[PDB]
Amino acid sequence: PRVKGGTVTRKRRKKIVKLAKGYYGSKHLLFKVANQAVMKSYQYAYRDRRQKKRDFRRLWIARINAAARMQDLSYSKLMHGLKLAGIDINRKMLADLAVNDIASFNTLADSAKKALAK
Amino acid sequence: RTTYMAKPGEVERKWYVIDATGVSLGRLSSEVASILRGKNKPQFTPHIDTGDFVIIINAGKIGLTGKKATDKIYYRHSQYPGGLKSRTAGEMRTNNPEKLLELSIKGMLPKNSLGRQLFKKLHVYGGSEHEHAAQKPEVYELR
Amino acid sequence: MKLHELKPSEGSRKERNRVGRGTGSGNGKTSGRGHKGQKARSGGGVRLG
Amino acid sequence: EVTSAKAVAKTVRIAPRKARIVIDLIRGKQVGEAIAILKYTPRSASPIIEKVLKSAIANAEHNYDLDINNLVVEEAFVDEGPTLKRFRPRAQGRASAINKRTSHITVVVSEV
Amino acid sequence: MYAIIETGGKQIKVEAGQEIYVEKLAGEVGDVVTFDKVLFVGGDSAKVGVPFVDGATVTAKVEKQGRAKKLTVYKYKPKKNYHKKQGHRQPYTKLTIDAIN
RNA sequence: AGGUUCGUGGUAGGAGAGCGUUCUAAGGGCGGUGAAGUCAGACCGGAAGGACUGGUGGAGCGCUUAGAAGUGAGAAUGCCG
RNA sequence: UACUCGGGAGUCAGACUGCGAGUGAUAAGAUCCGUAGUCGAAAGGGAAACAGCCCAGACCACCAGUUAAGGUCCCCAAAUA
RNA sequence: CCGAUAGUGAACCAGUACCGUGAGGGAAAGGUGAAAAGCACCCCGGAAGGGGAGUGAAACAGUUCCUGAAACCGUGUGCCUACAAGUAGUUAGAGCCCGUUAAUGGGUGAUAGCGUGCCUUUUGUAGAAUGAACCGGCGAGUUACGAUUUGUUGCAAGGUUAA
Ligand SMILES: [Mg+2]
Ligand SMILES: [Mg+2]
Ligand SMILES: [Mg+2]
Ligand SMILES: [Mg+2]
Ligand SMILES: [Mg+2]
Ligand SMILES: [Mg+2]
Ligand SMILES: [Mg+2]
Ligand SMILES: [Mg+2]
Ligand SMILES: [Mg+2]
Ligand SMILES: [Mg+2]
Ligand SMILES: [Mg+2]
Ligand SMILES: [Mg+2]
Ligand SMILES: [Mg+2]
Ligand SMILES: [Mg+2]
Ligand SMILES: [Mg+2]
Ligand SMILES: [Mg+2]
Ligand SMILES: [Mg+2]
Ligand SMILES: [Mg+2]
Ligand SMILES: [Mg+2]
Ligand SMILES: [Mg+2]
Ligand SMILES: [Mg+2]
Ligand SMILES: [Mg+2]
Ligand SMILES: [Mg+2]
Ligand SMILES: [Mg+2]
Ligand SMILES: [Mg+2]
Ligand SMILES: [Mg+2]
Ligand SMILES: [Mg+2]
Ligand SMILES: [Mg+2]
Ligand SMILES: [Mg+2]
Ligand SMILES: [Mg+2]
Ligand SMILES: [Mg+2]
Ligand SMILES: [Mg+2]
Ligand SMILES: [Mg+2]
Ligand SMILES: [Mg+2]
Ligand SMILES: [Mg+2]
Ligand SMILES: [Mg+2]
Ligand SMILES: [Mg+2]
Ligand SMILES: [Mg+2]
Ligand SMILES: [Mg+2]
Ligand SMILES: [Mg+2]
Ligand SMILES: [Mg+2]
Ligand SMILES: [Mg+2]
Ligand SMILES: [Mg+2]
Ligand SMILES: [Mg+2]
Ligand SMILES: [Mg+2]
Ligand SMILES: [Mg+2]
Ligand SMILES: [Mg+2]
Ligand SMILES: [Mg+2]
Ligand SMILES: [Mg+2]
Ligand SMILES: [Mg+2]
Ligand SMILES: [Mg+2]
Ligand SMILES: [Mg+2]
Ligand SMILES: [Mg+2]
Ligand SMILES: [Mg+2]
Ligand SMILES: [Mg+2]
Ligand SMILES: [Mg+2]
Ligand SMILES: [Mg+2]
Repeated sequence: PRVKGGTVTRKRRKKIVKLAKGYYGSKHLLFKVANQAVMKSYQYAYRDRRQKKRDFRRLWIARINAAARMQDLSYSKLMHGLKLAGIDINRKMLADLAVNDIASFNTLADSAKKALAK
Repeated sequence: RTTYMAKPGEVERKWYVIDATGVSLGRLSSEVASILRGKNKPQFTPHIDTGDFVIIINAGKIGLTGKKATDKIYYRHSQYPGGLKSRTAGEMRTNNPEKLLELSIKGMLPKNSLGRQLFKKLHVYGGSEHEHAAQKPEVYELR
Repeated sequence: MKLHELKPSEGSRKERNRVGRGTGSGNGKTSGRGHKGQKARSGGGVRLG
Repeated sequence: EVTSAKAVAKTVRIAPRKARIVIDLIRGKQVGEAIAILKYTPRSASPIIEKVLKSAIANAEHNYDLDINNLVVEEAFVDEGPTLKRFRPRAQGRASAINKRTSHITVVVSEV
Repeated sequence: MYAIIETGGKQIKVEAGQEIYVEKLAGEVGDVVTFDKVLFVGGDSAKVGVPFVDGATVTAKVEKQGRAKKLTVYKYKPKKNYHKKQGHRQPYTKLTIDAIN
């Protein structure tokens, strides 16, 4: 028995086009071009889930550094004091105090100076 | 999740006066290029302008160690065939001290659309008097 | 026998393998034939001996 | 009740791009002024758009009882129609396609 | 007051009444979950742990056990006829903070 | 059915488990209180994919267990419109 | 892990780098062998960019941590140690 | 077994139209509605074509007339755009506008980081090597008879029929 193609080809192609909504020009209209853009967007999105974790950690470091310099310290010589004193607060929380609740950041920095001296 | 991002106009931008007599050309420019960027504030945000305004006076007394006053050359090309022109750093300091410090700093700033914005934040005067006394700047001591 | 509930003996019937139906099946483009030989052509190969 | 009237001209023998260049003049103007505009524009699509705009006015007052003195033109567009395909004999035994394109013209008038 | 607790391999800054999302935990809806790994307590004072603040705990209550939105992990290598598709839905636990001790 | 240890880049290629399409047999179904088709959505599964609701359409079509294949297209200076 | 028997293949254009030789001029990103690595079939970080060099092998998610080669004045994270 | 690119070249005035001096080659083209009840009549116009009225369950079924996708061409509008160097995206993200199969929702996105299309053939291709104007349909490991090996079933020193 013959099996004529129908309702199956356009169903799969239309699904790919709708995934290319908002692209400039024909990239949101034509299947051949939109297929290459949807494949490429996935490859980008896959490797920015890796870069996103690197990009933020560089942001927290640059904010702890700026706040630490106001107390006659630097990032390299502050993060050594905390480890040598036993405090295990990570960068994300440390940067949060430096912006919102700078009062407590100084209390942590004072303990860092005590560890360095003794 | 929850990481603070600044907004345009949320951070107060100050004015600073920097005296540039005797300091090396590249040692001064390096510190100024981070004041305009905003890298001295915990409110730092990479995609938002959050720096300070800087006024530089005594631009004619800048330092040039070694034989830089004669052996350092600044090139310009006008895109016409054989249109390369050059000036030494020594006579540039004598005649146009404001251009020497702007060229040095402009290469120390990001080369993007926001990097041009920070450039317009810099005023250089070859003498010892500035026209921005209405903004009430402060004296910033270089580290 | 309830012709609506036929179940043949397990392992007595397998499924045909069809080559040249996309690269997800492992037998796509070249269909298990390699690259550009005499054995890779229609009606190729040499005699038995 | 009825606030606007329309008229169309199906399959007029003028290319859509040539008639679309005169429609842009009369969009948003009063019917009294728009009729004069098509009178003094020396294009070939003026006698056709003029004859459609007048028809829309006519049934705007006979069918719906509006005012000829208080009408504007709010909708005016040109659509494509069934093109005719011909040929033109070129040099060295070849032939070249010629498209004789038609158009649909719509004008909508309403009170303001 | 606020506290910094560690849960799910990462730390979160928490406040009484705040409603957070963490990794999957144990317990049906309505159970009271106690966190015993607290690193810092602030507010009108300060209590820094070395590394943990001794005796302090945070009490919460689960509200929903579910999964996040559907991702679609996709990979391919040009000119080599290699593609791979896979969907993902990460489980989570939703909490409301009752009190901080 | 549950544990422990070791693993899970991949072209040619080998092995396995599957989705979907047309038709046939049996069971059991829906449909002029609206079938297939078609258009739009922010739903579901590990993938191929599968539902739901609303508009148009105006008479046929699914589900379960097996069987058989004119069985899935983005490329051939591919054929036709 | 080997070995034996049986079903199914693909491959026989290789490339560069370190070491030992031939031809060449003790030239070639040359040509031809032996030996190890990588690419082919390998993404990630460093060499500005840069298949073959240095570190190192991606099952998926995380706005968590410690390190390798390479680095810490600004572009650009970290010593104007 | 096919269901209008399928099945005869030909479902329709087909070996016809068309091409060739001739032998000869050789197409495209199905569907209103149950019933023509196929739009008396009025208005614009030379006409075509429209707007009401009427028939009909339906006229967005009006003499290529069931359904009517995509390329392609237009009208209106929410967000952005005239100092900017762009495989056109992805990640971070303010502002403005909405309100769903209700869930760590939708549209557009100033600015910042990263980022040289798909296939083929190659030691090696973003490649200045090859193919594709775009959309749609059609388009490539099958069958018969034998050989060998694995799996399942019946019987077993027996097994099995062909015409
Ligand atoms: Mg059929
Ligand atoms: Mg097809
Ligand atoms: Mg967009
Ligand atoms: Mg199989
Ligand atoms: Mg393979
Ligand atoms: Mg292929
Ligand atoms: Mg080939
Ligand atoms: Mg071969
Ligand atoms: Mg000719
Ligand atoms: Mg002639
Ligand atoms: Mg594998
Ligand atoms: Mg196989
Ligand atoms: Mg039935
Ligand atoms: Mg059917
Ligand atoms: Mg429907
Ligand atoms: Mg199904
Ligand atoms: Mg079906
Ligand atoms: Mg086929
Ligand atoms: Mg064509
Ligand atoms: Mg073998
Ligand atoms: Mg040989
Ligand atoms: Mg050889
Ligand atoms: Mg060799
Ligand atoms: Mg050599
Ligand atoms: Mg060589
Ligand atoms: Mg050679
Ligand atoms: Mg290897
Ligand atoms: Mg190869
Ligand atoms: Mg690599
Ligand atoms: Mg690399
Ligand atoms: Mg180099
Ligand atoms: Mg790099
Ligand atoms: Mg490659
Ligand atoms: Mg691995
Ligand atoms: Mg470290
Ligand atoms: Mg830095
Ligand atoms: Mg036919
Ligand atoms: Mg049809
Ligand atoms: Mg004749
Ligand atoms: Mg009929
Ligand atoms: Mg009429
Ligand atoms: Mg008349
Ligand atoms: Mg008439
Ligand atoms: Mg009517
Ligand atoms: Mg009626
Ligand atoms: Mg109807
Ligand atoms: Mg009806
Ligand atoms: Mg019918
Ligand atoms: Mg129709
Ligand atoms: Mg359309
Ligand atoms: Mg602008
Ligand atoms: Mg709804
Ligand atoms: Mg960008
Ligand atoms: Mg070559
Ligand atoms: Mg070729
Ligand atoms: Mg071409
Ligand atoms: Mg095509």
